[PDB]
Amino acid sequence: ECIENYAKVNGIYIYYKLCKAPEEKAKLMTMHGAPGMSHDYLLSLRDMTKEGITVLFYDQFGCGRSEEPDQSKFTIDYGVEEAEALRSKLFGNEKVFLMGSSYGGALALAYAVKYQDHLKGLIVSGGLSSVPLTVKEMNRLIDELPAKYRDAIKKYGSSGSYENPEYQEAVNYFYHQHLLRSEDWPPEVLKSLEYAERRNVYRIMNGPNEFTITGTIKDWDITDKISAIKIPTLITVGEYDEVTPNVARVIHEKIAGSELHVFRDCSHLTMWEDREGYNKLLSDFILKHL
Repeated sequence: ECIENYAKVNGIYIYYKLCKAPEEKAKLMTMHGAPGMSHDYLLSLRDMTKEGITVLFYDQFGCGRSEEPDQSKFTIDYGVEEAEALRSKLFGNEKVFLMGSSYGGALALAYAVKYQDHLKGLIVSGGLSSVPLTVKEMNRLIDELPAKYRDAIKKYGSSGSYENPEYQEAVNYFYHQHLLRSEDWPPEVLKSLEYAERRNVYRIMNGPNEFTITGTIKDWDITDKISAIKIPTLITVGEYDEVTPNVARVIHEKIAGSELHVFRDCSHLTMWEDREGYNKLLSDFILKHL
């Protein structure tokens, strides 16, 4: 069991779990992202503590166990200031590594652009620098789905009938194909998904589901700013990832010296489909840049 607490960061109380390693060779901060509205689905990275890598988990504002601030603060920029306040409060002036998953990756990209001086490295897994590009790419995935499921999405989706039984069925199929492929969904994942359908941030910022984005960040795009990131960067993405490897390619091209890895047979939550290989790829990256 790691250390858990409820600290006041940037105005509201945030929950965090710091899993220290016997020998702290490095510190790693993690940022979850939709559809997973909590750190729970990222606990599989706890294994790295055996490589001398301390891992910090926490629930961002309005998510998981953390309290919800005002709606006017449901922005990526706000999330950036929150992360910096937490990092400083726990590690002071120590430079740490930052890993981001899904929309947490987009958050990690925004953070790096303004605070890269506090990072020794950046890790983006299934992340993105543009929402419009992510939505465009996810629309292609829909058309690649078998007729039955594809027609359910387009039909009931065009009228906003998200409660439709066949619509819900297609969504489940889509996720089991681009979220967590050929694998038994672990409790950690079900927990993070449950938080999404319970809180408000998801619906407000994102929308009904992954391929149906209508929230306040549907226009978010810092592709013309990530080139300013000049630190060792690792980018991972799955072959069948809901956030296509074409989206990752864009990030890989704006960030000089970045490394791109496309995991075959895997999707979005690659840390559960290839737990050993994933953790081994990240730890090796971390240990090479102390």
